[PDB]
Amino acid sequence: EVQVVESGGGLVQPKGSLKLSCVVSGSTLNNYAMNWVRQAPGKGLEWVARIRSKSNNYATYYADSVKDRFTISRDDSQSMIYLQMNNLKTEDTAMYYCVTYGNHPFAYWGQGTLVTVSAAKTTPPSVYPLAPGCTGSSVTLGCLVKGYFPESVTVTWNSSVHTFPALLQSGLYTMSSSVTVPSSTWPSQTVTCSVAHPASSTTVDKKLEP
Amino acid sequence: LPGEEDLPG
Amino acid sequence: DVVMTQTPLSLPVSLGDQASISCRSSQSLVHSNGNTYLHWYLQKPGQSPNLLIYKVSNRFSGVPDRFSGSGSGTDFTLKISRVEAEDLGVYFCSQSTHVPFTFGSGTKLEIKRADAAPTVSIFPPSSEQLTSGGASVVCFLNNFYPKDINVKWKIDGSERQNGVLNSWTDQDSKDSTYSMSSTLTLTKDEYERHNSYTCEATHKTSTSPIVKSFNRNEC
Repeated sequence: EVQVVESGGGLVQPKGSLKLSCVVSGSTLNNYAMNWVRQAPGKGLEWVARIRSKSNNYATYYADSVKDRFTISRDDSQSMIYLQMNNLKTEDTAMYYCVTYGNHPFAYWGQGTLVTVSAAKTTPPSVYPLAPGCTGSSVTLGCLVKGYFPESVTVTWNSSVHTFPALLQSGLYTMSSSVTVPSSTWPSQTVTCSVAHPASSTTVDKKLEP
Repeated sequence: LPGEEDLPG
Repeated sequence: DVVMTQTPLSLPVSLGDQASISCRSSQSLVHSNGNTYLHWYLQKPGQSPNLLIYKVSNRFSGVPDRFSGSGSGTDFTLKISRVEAEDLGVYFCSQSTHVPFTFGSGTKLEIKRADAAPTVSIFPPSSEQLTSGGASVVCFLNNFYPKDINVKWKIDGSERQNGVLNSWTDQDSKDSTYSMSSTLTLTKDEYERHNSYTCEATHKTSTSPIVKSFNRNEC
């Protein structure tokens, strides 16, 4: 089986540069085209660049959105593919996939390498309780997790839980989580949201009170 | 494979 | 830019039923060499896309025979004969006849169930947030179907557009509903200047909005 593996992703400042690499294993020679396709968070597939085989004079092609900021190449003596990105924009933030195009179109993909183009620094979230009251048989509580970087917090409640995908708000992430308990259980039993942001070394345990 | 690129010259 | 237009963009399905997805190109995908380089991909959540069908109707090795492609010129259809849980995800059509290579927007295959109105609740800014000089007002709209929904924020009766952030869950594995969070972020200055805060949700289940509100001065 042909295996594809991308690498080189990470955090880069706007206007910055980044080289991504790709290796194809379990392949026969280098007589096939290679592509890069990207996918911005919650968006579709965007073809970015194509490099053809030696037989096709290693011809290169680019999406208009990246042309003359990106350059693609290949080192066949190592079955390596490269994508050099220059003058990165916040809009270049995406998962970047290396994809084969031999007999079958876009047949073999890597797991992708994540490129985040941002000016933000690693920031703890503010954790805010969302409690009713200014009832019914069920009561809904929540926690608002605002202004953090980089991505990925975990909210745990101490399952009728909803975890709302994080979104960008002024260059930082905001998410929320809701929980629904019988009205007989809160505020008689303690309900707590525990928010962990590993990158900033934080755990907030927020007791919800009326 | 992946084999030869199945697109025209 | 050969535009690849998929119809519908969201496709509710009952498991065991047939499904069809339309893909149309802005110009013919027939090459001079007689080939038509039109392809279909399935992308499951948190995964790379998998090739299903290439050159209109050729099934890729390992793809079940319940998937079939057809069409010609500018007009193409993927059919799934009896949808399985494994088949749920986003379908993309792809053209490679013309450079730049382009993709359709994606058709999300999702579980059909009965329409359900959201359970809605509103929350005032926390004392913690207010101490810091901000004031976010939050509305949860939980367990509704279908996913399409209009949330309107009103301050003292007038609509508000700025500072609103909306986030939707993916379809629930158990009850097949969706939920959404809407957050209006104000300054403490604006917050202390107004009194009535409302979130209004209109969903196809009713012609009347679900209205939830509070008065700052009562909190």
